[PDB]
Amino acid sequence: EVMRPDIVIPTIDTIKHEKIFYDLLNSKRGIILCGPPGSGKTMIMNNALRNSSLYDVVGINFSKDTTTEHILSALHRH
Amino acid sequence: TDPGRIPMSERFTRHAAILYLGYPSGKSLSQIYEIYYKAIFKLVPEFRSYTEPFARASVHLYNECKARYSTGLQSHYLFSPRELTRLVRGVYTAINTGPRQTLRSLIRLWAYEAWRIFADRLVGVKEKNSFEQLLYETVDKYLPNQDLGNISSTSLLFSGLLSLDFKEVNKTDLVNFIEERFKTFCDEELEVPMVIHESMVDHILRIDRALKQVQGHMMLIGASRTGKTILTRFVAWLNGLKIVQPKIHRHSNLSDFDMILKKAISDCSLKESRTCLIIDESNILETAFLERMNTLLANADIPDLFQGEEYDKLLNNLRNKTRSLGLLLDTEQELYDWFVGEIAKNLHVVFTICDPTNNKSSAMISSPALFNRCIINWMGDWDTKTMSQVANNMVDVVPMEFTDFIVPEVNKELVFTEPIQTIRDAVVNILIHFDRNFYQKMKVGVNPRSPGYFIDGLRALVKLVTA
Amino acid sequence: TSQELIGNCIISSIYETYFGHLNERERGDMLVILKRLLGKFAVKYDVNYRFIDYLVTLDEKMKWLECGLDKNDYFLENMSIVMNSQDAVPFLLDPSSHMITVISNYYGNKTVLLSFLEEGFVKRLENAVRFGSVVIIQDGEFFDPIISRLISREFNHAGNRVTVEIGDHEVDVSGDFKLFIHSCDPSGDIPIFLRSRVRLVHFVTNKESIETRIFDITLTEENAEMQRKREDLIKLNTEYRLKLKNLEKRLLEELNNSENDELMVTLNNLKKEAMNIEKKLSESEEFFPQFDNLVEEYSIIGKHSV
Amino acid sequence: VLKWIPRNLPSCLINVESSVTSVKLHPNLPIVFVATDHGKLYAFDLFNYTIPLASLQSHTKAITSMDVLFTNYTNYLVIVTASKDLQIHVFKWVSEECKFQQIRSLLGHEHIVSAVKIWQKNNDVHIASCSRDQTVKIWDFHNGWSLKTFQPHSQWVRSIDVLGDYIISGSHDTTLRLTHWPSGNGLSVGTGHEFPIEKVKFIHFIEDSPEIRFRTPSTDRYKNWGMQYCVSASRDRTIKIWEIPLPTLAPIPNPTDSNFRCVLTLKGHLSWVRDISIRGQYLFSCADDKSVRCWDLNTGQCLHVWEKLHTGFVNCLDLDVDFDSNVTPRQMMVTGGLDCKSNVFMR
Amino acid sequence: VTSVKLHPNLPIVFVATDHGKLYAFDASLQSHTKAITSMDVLFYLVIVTASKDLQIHVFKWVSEECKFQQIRSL
Ligand SMILES: Nc1ncnc2c1ncn2[C@@H]1O[C@H](COP(=O)(O)OP(=O)(O)O)[C@@H](O)[C@H]1O
Ligand SMILES: Nc1ncnc2c1ncn2[C@@H]1O[C@H](COP(=O)(O)OP(=O)(O)O)[C@@H](O)[C@H]1O
Ligand SMILES: [Mg+2]
Repeated sequence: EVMRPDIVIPTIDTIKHEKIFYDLLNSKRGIILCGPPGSGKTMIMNNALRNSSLYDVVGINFSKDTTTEHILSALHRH
Repeated sequence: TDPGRIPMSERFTRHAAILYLGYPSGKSLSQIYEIYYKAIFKLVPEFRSYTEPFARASVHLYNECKARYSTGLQSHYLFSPRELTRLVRGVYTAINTGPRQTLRSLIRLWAYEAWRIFADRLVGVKEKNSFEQLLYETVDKYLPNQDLGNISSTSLLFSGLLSLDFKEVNKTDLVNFIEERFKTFCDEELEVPMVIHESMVDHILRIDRALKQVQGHMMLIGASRTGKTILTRFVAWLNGLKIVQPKIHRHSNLSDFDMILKKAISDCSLKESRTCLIIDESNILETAFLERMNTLLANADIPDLFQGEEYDKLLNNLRNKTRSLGLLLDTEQELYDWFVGEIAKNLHVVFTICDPTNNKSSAMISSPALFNRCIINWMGDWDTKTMSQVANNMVDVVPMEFTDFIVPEVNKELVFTEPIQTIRDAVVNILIHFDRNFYQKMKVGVNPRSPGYFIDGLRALVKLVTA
Repeated sequence: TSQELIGNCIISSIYETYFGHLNERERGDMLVILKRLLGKFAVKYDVNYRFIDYLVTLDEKMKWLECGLDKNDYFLENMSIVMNSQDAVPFLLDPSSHMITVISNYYGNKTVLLSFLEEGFVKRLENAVRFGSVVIIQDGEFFDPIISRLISREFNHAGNRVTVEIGDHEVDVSGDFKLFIHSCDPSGDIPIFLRSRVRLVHFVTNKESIETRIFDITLTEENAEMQRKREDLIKLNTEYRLKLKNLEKRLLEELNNSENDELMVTLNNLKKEAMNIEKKLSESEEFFPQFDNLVEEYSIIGKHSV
Repeated sequence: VLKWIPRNLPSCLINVESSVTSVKLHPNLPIVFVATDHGKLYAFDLFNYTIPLASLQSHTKAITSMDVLFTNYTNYLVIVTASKDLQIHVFKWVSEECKFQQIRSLLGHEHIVSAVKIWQKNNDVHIASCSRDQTVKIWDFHNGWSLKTFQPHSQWVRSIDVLGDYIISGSHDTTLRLTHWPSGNGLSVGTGHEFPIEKVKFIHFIEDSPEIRFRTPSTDRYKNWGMQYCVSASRDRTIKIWEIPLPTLAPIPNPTDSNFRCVLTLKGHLSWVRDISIRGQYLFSCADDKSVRCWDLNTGQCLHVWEKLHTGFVNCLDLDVDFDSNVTPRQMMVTGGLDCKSNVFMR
Repeated sequence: VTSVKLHPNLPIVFVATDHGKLYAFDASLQSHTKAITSMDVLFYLVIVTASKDLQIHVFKWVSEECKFQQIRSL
């Protein structure tokens, strides 16, 4: 199972962070995750999204040559 | 703070809350990698009790490597827990395809994986000496086991070529096998007079290790004429991969790059044949090619490559291939993510970088979609033992000992070759000393030194002394 | 002359590769430290070593002299570096673009001029390498990666014929073919892939070449008879050595079996040639210190001029 | 008497100055012919292995494959040595003089040739060879010229086998394909290996045996066609036995049955398998792990392993022909070696 | 011929002439300028040649390349 990148290991920090992301996402407020590149922001955010039954996942990865067309097309998918 | 990240205005962060996700502490990393090593050691239950020392050793070694080698020394010393995760995955894929394991063999396997995931990016020789001292300290602190041999990179040669399983192999047997297989490779492919030495054996082993993993990509950093792409072609011929070579001249644009990428992707998916993509430094003219590599590597494919009629014919070809293999896939999402799984499983990209101090090379190695998802291999310059071995192997053909040569009593550090007995060792030492003095006196600084001058001088020397 | 072969031959192999792209002062200093390194490791070498007198014989020296090359020693050494690179393709860096005519005179009508800025470059290049004509390329600062297999010489020996792939298909090559690259701008950036695989030779003119050229002009003008005498003695010494070698071969072929007047005449001619050689050596022994006095005399003008 | 297994130790060692490439057997006298990488063709005698009978240098380049056959007219011996000098050579053995007698050299290949075969069907001897020219070539031994040249594959074929009027050809593009001999039409194509095919040969008929699972025909179509089962050896460390399908009997390919079928796969070699030679119930094969293995057809497991037979790569094996009544299958088998040695097992 | 030698493994014979030239007939290299005295061969193959020129040169024979390459001289 360690080959699959979606596997998470629950500790106190990631469960406290999952609680805060649920609290802010239920508060209709934008959330900005800003940390060093090894902190696993994408992994913990997908962990909070996929295990839940109240939120969904869209795959958007920004780049230098990215406009609102990609965002709008990803919006039409769901 | 790092370059490539444009600071956004406060008007966008006005309406959004902000968080800082710091690095996990020692206890959290320790517990997470206890869980990882318990999962890995479930394969071999005889060493189940060693889960705590291995996780403690990995966490402490990562912390020491982060504290010692910083960003100030080199721009690519950005360590992360992702390297620890890659270490765990490498240990798993070595144990799973390995023989009956032993405690000494397990420690050697972990040491080899740490060598190939943690200190294959180091530059200075004293940095590698500090790393092997760190390995000695970590092993003697957390795994107090005797009867353990050398942990240096020459004595840790784990290969899958010589057997059916990932196991340690003898040095001379591996050297003979590489010699004969490279002779067969030169017979069956392009011919190049490459000499065999232990540093290239270690490099060819680590690039074979990197090119056998699922979604395995790496970037090779080293001076020119070090022999990078020939080693890449040698491994990709050993593993049955197909070489695709981007033939890009000066009168080239993004259309040729896109059509080569499209042909490679179509041959990877529809024809189900694995391919190796050697992206050279000179093959990236503008930043659009770097953006295309970012899209191809951070994700699994390029969504911008197939649009409209191209997208429709791609989906038609994917449906035809799925119906040919008799797989019940109907929705477009299943076909698309099966296709990107096929691309991520059957496409390996490698990079050859000549001068890392260039602005284009700095932008390449500072890219966020390249540094994290590729194994940084630093070939660097040639150390003195490699030069001595190459010169000894190249001057032995010609008769050279025909003069009354007396042994000169010189200093210990002034002799790089094993101590002088014949005129050949003196000639090799003279050549290496002149090369070092010449590269010192031209003020090369920290730029890599291309060893092609040494090989050209050796060839001219043997031809001229023959005449 | 045999106990120091490995010391003199290792200098010239060093001299070909490392010293292609240096000025006179740095080249002299590196030769000094090379002599120091050779003397340190107990490898003997000729104390009166001269690279032109080591590799460049008189015939090739004249043949280079009336093809357009100047009489400077630095240009002669660089030309010897260029025309003794059998394995590595040479690179020419001359701001004046003077020596295109030199290689055209040396290779005759076989010289075909090509440029990286052309549009039919690939077709005429593949036709020329199928023929085997010598090819000279201009605009070396605009290197095009389509000749990456020609620069690295990664030919595959497919059967009895040697094979290369250029561009997008298969072309055949011949043993007559030789490639040359010429560049105009000295400050033009060169790719590292091209730079590390060619013999980069600098045909430029620096302040040390100002000193050398002013020395050459003041010796060929102030005391021209001395330079004429030096050239005459060198030419007669070479001619007498060749004649003595030919006479020795003829004498050995005549007297290999078993006396007559033919052997006695050959012995008398050999005695006369040996006496002439001894007289020439005695004359030339006491002439170099005059040149030493001249070079100790005409250095203040060089310092003033620089 | 067909279930002989060679002993563990070599009977005697044959010393060669360079790398041994192809080894053959004389079907009447105990004489072995040993190739070299230097191109020299030897002829050792098993009783006295001190000096060769006739050391003839025929080519400036290496030689790759051989074939030997004692003809039966309605007689003498023919040795062919395919080489790397763009041509092949044909030799005749003289028993009275004990020296090689050259006959002719067949030309036509535009690259180096890697396979050669010689046989007879009805009072006419034919020679086949296959090269890096991607084309299968045929010759007439008495006439001297070719009959049919054709390319079956995009990449270059490596090894072949033949009986009657059917030719299969392993290729560098990891695909097998039967090529019909008169018509030149590909009856069936095969896939399933992951590496180029080193050696490949047919499995033929036998008269009487207790029980067979890999040589006996199943139906009357197999019985009168006579071509049922083939075994292929390829660089993916595996040996497989392949079912060949029926044609639309010039025979036509079957549109729904023009694909091969792998029946039994064998694995355990530590490097590339190089050559195979079936002998009754036992599939003798080599590898590049300094070893020669013995595989059974029925149980599909290696009964005997010969570990560290040489200090280097093992190149080629060859046996005596057993599916014909002209030549008895004597209990002799000899191997080659990259480390300049050749070993023969007897009794 | 001043000395005769034979290959102990393959059918090769080494012949040394009185003028110093050595021929390998189943190659022609002049190991010593003067007349050679005697030779010895031991199995890599090393051939030691001694002559009257106060210089003993040792040469090795490459079986695959059919050429002799000198290793060292006393
Ligand atoms: N709490 C945790 N549980 C499991 N794995 C973790 C945890 N924290 C970090 N990791 C590891 O750290 C790595 C961070 O990778 P990634 O999510 O790509 O970083 P980022 O999100 O910054 O791009 C992952 O491979 C993950 O396995
Ligand atoms: N001992 C050696 N080590 C490294 N390179 C060598 C050696 N001998 C020759 N070479 C040269 O190196 C070239 C291959 O290096 P390559 O990987 O192409 O360098 P780069 O990666 O800078 O393009 C060959 O063309 C060959 O001429
Ligand atoms: Mg991140």
